Amino acid sequence: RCTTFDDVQAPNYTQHTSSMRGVYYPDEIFRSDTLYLTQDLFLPFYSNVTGFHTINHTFGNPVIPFKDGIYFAATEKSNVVRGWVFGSTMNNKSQSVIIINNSTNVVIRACNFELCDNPFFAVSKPMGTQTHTMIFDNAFNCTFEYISDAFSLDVSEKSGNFKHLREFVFKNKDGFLYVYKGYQPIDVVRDLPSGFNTLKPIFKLPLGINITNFRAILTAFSPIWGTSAAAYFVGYLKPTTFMLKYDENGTITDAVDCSQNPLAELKCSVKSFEIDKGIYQTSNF
Amino acid sequence: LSTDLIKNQCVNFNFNGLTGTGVLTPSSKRFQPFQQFGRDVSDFTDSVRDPKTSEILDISPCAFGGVSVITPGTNASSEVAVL
Ligand SMILES: *[C@@H]1O[C@H](CO)[C@@H](O[C@@H]2O[C@H](CO)[C@@H](O[C@@H]3O[C@H](CO)[C@@H](O)[C@H](O)[C@@H]3O)[C@H](O)[C@H]2NC(C)=O)[C@H](O)[C@H]1NC(C)=O
Ligand SMILES: *[C@@H]1O[C@H](CO)[C@@H](O)[C@H](O)[C@H]1NC(C)=O
Ligand SMILES: *[C@@H]1O[C@H](CO)[C@@H](O)[C@H](O)[C@H]1NC(C)=O
Repeated sequence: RCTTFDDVQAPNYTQHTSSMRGVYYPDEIFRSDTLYLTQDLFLPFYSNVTGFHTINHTFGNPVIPFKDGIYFAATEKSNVVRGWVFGSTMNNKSQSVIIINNSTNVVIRACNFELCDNPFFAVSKPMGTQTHTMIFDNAFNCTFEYISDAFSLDVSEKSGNFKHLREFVFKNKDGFLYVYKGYQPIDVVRDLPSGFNTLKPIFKLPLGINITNFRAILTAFSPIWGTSAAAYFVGYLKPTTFMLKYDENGTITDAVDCSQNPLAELKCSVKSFEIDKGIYQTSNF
Repeated sequence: LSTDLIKNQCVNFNFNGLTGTGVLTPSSKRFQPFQQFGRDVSDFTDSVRDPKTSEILDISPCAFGGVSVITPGTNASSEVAVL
């Protein structure tokens, strides 16, 4: 059952800042009391962050390119962002993997899904529970299946601040999709604020499929459709050089771009966060 | 599978993909639930987490060094001491 909406406002492409987010544990290896260089895909500091706002008549989830691996953030109080479809053609012509939370399970499923052009959950706004699972019409040649443990999720619409900030990073390398997770509590109206939180690896899924595009699976709140205030933020990664900082408890405590200015790139070379006066040599031009 | 424990002897361990030699000993390093093994300031895999018991162990180098012979001379004695 594929149901598209009636009066969706055109997308905003409203841009925001990336100030100090995008940090994740790059590996599974313990270090302590140290600095450590990496060459990997990262969000650069203070970058254009496309905020897709779901407001009263605005239901933003177009076909969004995965191109290099993406950064995702979700500003949540009522759990509108519940799933994603990943793939290339976004039809039943190519293999698409869908990873959702259906308020019972974390469900991972990779098939040739007949994609509905408008994926959503419909939730009865006066009743407060999920009504519809309008995701896919058909599914065949299912390559991977996963359904998590049963758990009871908060579905109904809330009011006030965005309390829940869930940050996700998806990374296709060696036929896998590296899945990164992180959470902090927030309280804000709009415009994803500054902060610093290391994201954690949760899944390294052997999918082996061509994923170039994606689309988020949102949650319509219906009194067909209606929306509530939620926003989710688009970030691309870029192969950068960062330097981490491990404490005595093995926590990533500080990160530094080697690319935003000649200042911090010098800090990558000298390998300290503080440098006294003087002139110092870095690489060629 | 012979997943035993030989502490305080130079052995040639093999974990789930982690090979090498050395003397094994218990560690007290603060891991995470997703840590598997740790490295020092160098690039050696220093600590290790048991695939069987999830015990944090650190790996020490076996034994090495140089030898220096101490003699008082030939015309007086012939006994020596080592270092
Ligand atoms: C690494 O992490 C550990 C644990 O998070 C830190 O040790 C903790 O230090 C605090 C304060 O220094 C200790 O709290 C104290 O507990 C006693 C007894 O409950 C209480 O009476 C005091 O008022 C205070 O709250 C805590 O027990 C201690 N935990 C452990 C396991 O040692 C450590 O400081 C961290 N180190 C670094 C470099 O981050
Ligand atoms: C993107 O970020 C730059 C700063 O790097 C800023 O000058 C520019 O206005 C931003 N673009 C939009 C559309 O906001
Ligand atoms: C042995 O040689 C040392 C010098 O190497 C000399 O001082 C000593 O007198 C010698 N002793 C004898 C018994 O020749």
